[PDB]
Amino acid sequence: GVLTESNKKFLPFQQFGRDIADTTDAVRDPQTLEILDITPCSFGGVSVITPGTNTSNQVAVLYQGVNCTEVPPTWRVYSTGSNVFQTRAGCLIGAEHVNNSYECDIPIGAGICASYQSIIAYTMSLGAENSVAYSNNSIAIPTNFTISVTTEILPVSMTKTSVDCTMYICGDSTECSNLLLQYGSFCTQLNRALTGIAVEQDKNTQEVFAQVKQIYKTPPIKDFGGFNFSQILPDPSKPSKRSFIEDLLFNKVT
Amino acid sequence: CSNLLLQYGSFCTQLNRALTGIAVEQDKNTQEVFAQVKQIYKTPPIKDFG
Amino acid sequence: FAMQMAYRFNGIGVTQNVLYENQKLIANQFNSAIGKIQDSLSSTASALGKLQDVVNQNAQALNTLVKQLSSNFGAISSVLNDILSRLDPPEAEVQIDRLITGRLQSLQTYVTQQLIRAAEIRASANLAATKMSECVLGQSKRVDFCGKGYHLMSFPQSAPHGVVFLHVTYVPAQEKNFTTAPAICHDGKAHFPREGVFVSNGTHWFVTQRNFYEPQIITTDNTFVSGNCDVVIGIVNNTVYDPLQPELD
Amino acid sequence: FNGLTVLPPLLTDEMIAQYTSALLAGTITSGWTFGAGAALQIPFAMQMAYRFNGIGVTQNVLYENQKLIANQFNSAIGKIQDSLSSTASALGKLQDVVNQNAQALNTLVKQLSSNFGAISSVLNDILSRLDPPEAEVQIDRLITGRLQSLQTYVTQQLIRAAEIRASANLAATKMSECVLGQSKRVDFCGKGY
Amino acid sequence: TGRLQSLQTYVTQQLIRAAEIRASANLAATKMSECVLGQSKRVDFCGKGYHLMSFPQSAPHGVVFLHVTYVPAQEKNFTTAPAICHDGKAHFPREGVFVS
Ligand SMILES: *[C@@H]1O[C@H](CO)[C@@H](O[C@@H]2O[C@H](CO)[C@@H](O)[C@H](O)[C@H]2NC(C)=O)[C@H](O)[C@H]1NC(C)=O
Ligand SMILES: *[C@@H]1O[C@H](CO)[C@@H](O[C@@H]2O[C@H](CO)[C@@H](O)[C@H](O)[C@H]2NC(C)=O)[C@H](O)[C@H]1NC(C)=O
Ligand SMILES: *[C@@H]1O[C@H](CO)[C@@H](O[C@@H]2O[C@H](CO)[C@@H](O)[C@H](O)[C@H]2NC(C)=O)[C@H](O)[C@H]1NC(C)=O
Ligand SMILES: *[C@@H]1O[C@H](CO)[C@@H](O[C@@H]2O[C@H](CO)[C@@H](O)[C@H](O)[C@H]2NC(C)=O)[C@H](O)[C@H]1NC(C)=O
Ligand SMILES: *[C@@H]1O[C@H](CO)[C@@H](O[C@@H]2O[C@H](CO)[C@@H](O)[C@H](O)[C@H]2NC(C)=O)[C@H](O)[C@H]1NC(C)=O
Ligand SMILES: *[C@@H]1O[C@H](CO)[C@@H](O)[C@H](O)[C@H]1NC(C)=O
Ligand SMILES: *[C@@H]1O[C@H](CO)[C@@H](O)[C@H](O)[C@H]1NC(C)=O
Ligand SMILES: *[C@@H]1O[C@H](CO)[C@@H](O)[C@H](O)[C@H]1NC(C)=O
Ligand SMILES: *[C@@H]1O[C@H](CO)[C@@H](O)[C@H](O)[C@H]1NC(C)=O
Ligand SMILES: *[C@@H]1O[C@H](CO)[C@@H](O)[C@H](O)[C@H]1NC(C)=O
Repeated sequence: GVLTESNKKFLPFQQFGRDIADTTDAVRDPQTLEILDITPCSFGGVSVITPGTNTSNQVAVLYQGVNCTEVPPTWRVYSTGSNVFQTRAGCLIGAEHVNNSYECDIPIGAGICASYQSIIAYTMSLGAENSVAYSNNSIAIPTNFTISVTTEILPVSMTKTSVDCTMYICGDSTECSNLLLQYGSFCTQLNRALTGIAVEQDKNTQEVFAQVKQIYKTPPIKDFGGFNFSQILPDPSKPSKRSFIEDLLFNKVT
Repeated sequence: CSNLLLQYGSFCTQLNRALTGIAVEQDKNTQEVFAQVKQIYKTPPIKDFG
Repeated sequence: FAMQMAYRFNGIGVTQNVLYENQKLIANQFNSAIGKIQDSLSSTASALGKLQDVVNQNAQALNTLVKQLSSNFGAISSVLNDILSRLDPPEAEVQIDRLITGRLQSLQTYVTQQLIRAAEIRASANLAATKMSECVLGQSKRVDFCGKGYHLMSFPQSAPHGVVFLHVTYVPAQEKNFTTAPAICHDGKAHFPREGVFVSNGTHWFVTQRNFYEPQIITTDNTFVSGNCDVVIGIVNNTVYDPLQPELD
Repeated sequence: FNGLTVLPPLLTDEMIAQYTSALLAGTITSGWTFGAGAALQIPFAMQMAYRFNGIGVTQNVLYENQKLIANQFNSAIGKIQDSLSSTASALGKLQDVVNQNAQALNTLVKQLSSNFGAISSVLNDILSRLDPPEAEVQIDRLITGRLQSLQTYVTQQLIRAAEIRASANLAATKMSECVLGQSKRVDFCGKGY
Repeated sequence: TGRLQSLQTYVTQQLIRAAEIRASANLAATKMSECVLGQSKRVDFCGKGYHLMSFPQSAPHGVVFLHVTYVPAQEKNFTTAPAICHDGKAHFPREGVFVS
């Protein structure tokens, strides 16, 4: 640790001190008989803020909870005089601080976040500011309209996987199986839980989709007042009878 | 201690991954709850609300 | 389908007249929106990230479970066949026990994390079922539940491990500023709009529906009268024309 | 602490206050119109008349009784201040999360002071007092105990985070429906109409 | 160590199950509030059909809701028009539909 001149006073009979869970926070030297306090030297995690290997190979390194004053796995270019920015989430090296502020891509913390223009760091922007013209005898009324179509994606189920407890641990060994038998019924509980998850997976799909009493079929002559549902409706040409949008969705996810 | 700990496989990779997932989830929760405005509206200087 | 859309327009608070007098424009806007959705799905990637994250997490967990099978756990080797091949059972049992303990611990961790993930997926599936019931099988007044705007109708689409909802909404546009008053005074009586709001274009006063600008002359038919002029704050003076008198003449 | 770090939140409290201010200014000056699209201004009395129409009472009643309604609203919001300032334990739900997290972290710290069957709980003491061949026996017990404690902590944190996410989803739905509009769901937005 | 591991497994499983039970209880409370103390427009939230009213009944560890709904029956075929013309003007129903 790092020693410092302690301020707290000891009664003439103690030798050291602690606060919680045997964490020795103080000690007196056996020769000068001076009360010193002990605190650990700084440590923390390291993060990389690359914008992707594709585009550029430039990176920014963040040391979390470390003061900029003291810093020096060598990282030669990052401890010799490069531009260093100190934030509330740590110290940032390799990203210049811009006085502007706007919507960003990569969060850092404490309202500071970074993006690739070089790499810059700046305060997050919540949004644009407008002052609505409020008055006690004024109203705004629409004179037109627009129709918007938006997409919402919701996962309903995952793959049904089953793991054999006995064969995973032992794998065709009679001695291993005999030794494992002494452990009780852990394997039975694990298999039961996995099968329960597997059944819940089918129950989820049944709850989500099976909500029609009958299989309704669209008429051949499609005259819906001008509204065109060709892409949404199933395509008989495709063997799977999926629509255009469904085909695109299935192609994207693999 | 670390050399002996290496014999236990990648347990702590899982531990750190779970904790980082929780940490990201907290920010997602806050952002979903509060950030629901396109623009930062401001009240007029004159307060005459009836 | 046009009559259904008129019913939905009534549902969101807009008179069904507007649909019939703007049917072609509405159809064109819907077709263009569908085309834009198709283009965005075809070109833009990572849109289906929520579906991909679940698959990635499950694959990573399973890969970790498989790779944890190659750990010594303090034993001489991670292969049971090697231990049994070169050791007598009395000392081989000690080596096998450590491997058994390690593998059991790893499998238990896997099962617990899978249970947590399954609970999350079940919650998501329940939300999807509720959205299917309330946004597709009907029209919902819940704000932002079935898209941003005034909900009209939704279309479900199947996904590899999920469901995709296309929410059609009515969004007002091209607003204009007017002068408004709460009530109109005629013959010492306070007149209120039956369904709408009084507006002025500078010199005259009209009645419009609240979501679309359709000015109309203030009459007894589209207003109701209650009380004198003194109580209401913000009254203005105007005439309320009654259709009965011209026909009576 | 020993490897225990706390990550600051991405959104500082000033930004969250700004978001709430934007929400509140928008709902005062526009009603529910800013939720659907662009913010359309409306006199606050007319918005109240619209909401009375929404709950089933004609807008006549608001205008005939505007001063009384304003006084009642002001008195109620003043009583809110009085109750918050004077009475305590109103925020027990928020305090429970902090207490639970602090207690879990404290027990995680205190599990570092247990022998777990070894000769000591101090690893440096074991190293200094004992030769390498025998030190591994104690170190393995220490590793087993500390791994088990850490795994228990992580599992409990995941289970708690699930509940916090459920609460956050409910809060987001209430912000969307109670604040950006007028809801007809019974007891979803307070008690009454 | 064996018995303590078994106990830890039991406690973790109980916590996971209690989370699901709490979710079900929250759903039941919401259903009571929105269907016994009121009438809900949400589709398929309280029964199948057009909801009228609900009645709660106690169960040993749960609740039973009796949902009363309105179901149309005996439909008939007709002919419609979006509007009707008279004296060179377009007429639309106030709250109904034109049939022939
Ligand atoms: C309402 O908006 C629509 C488009 O959002 C307007 O239609 C456009 O009008 C311009 C001007 O005549 C044309 O150049 C475009 O081709 C039209 N687009 C479409 C899709 O028809 C419409 O005129 C607006 N109505 C009012 C009353 O402002
Ligand atoms: C509904 O939209 C589809 C897709 O835009 C239309 O099909 C297109 O029609 C044009 C002209 O006949 C062709 O050039 C395209 O190749 C067609 N695309 C596809 C994917 O088939 C369809 O005509 C529209 N419906 C109506 C009634 O016009
Ligand atoms: C009608 O309303 C519009 C708002 O859409 C007014 O335009 C803004 O009015 C505010 C009043 O505080 C000004 O601060 C803005 O600068 C105005 N915007 C622009 C672009 O000038 C408009 O003045 C109003 N007009 C009338 C006659 O009421
Ligand atoms: C406000 O609206 C009224 C009624 O629409 C306008 O008065 C009429 O304007 C038309 C022009 O479109 C003239 O032909 C009529 O002679 C006007 N008087 C009537 C119908 O009695 C008035 O000009 C509008 N004021 C504005 C736009 O500032
Ligand atoms: C609407 O018209 C009535 C009567 O036509 C106005 O009532 C007069 O208000 C003035 C205000 O000083 C009084 O001096 C008169 O005695 C009232 N009666 C008459 C018969 O003139 C009323 O003020 C008008 N509304 C507004 C907003 O001016
Ligand atoms: C140890 O001796 C030094 C000088 O030899 C003296 O300055 C110091 O006070 C002594 N400390 C104790 C604890 O005797
Ligand atoms: C990836 O590389 C392609 C070209 O190789 C480029 O067009 C694209 O912008 C890159 N994307 C990122 C995120 O770097
Ligand atoms: C870093 O140390 C200096 C020297 O005392 C101090 O002034 C500064 O506030 C410290 N930085 C932080 C973030 O506390
Ligand atoms: C509206 O505010 C103006 C001040 O700008 C005031 O003169 C007028 O009396 C007010 N009218 C109402 C109805 O509050
Ligand atoms: C309406 O007419 C169609 C075609 O004539 C027929 O298929 C359908 O069953 C009829 N509906 C009823 C309710 O009779």
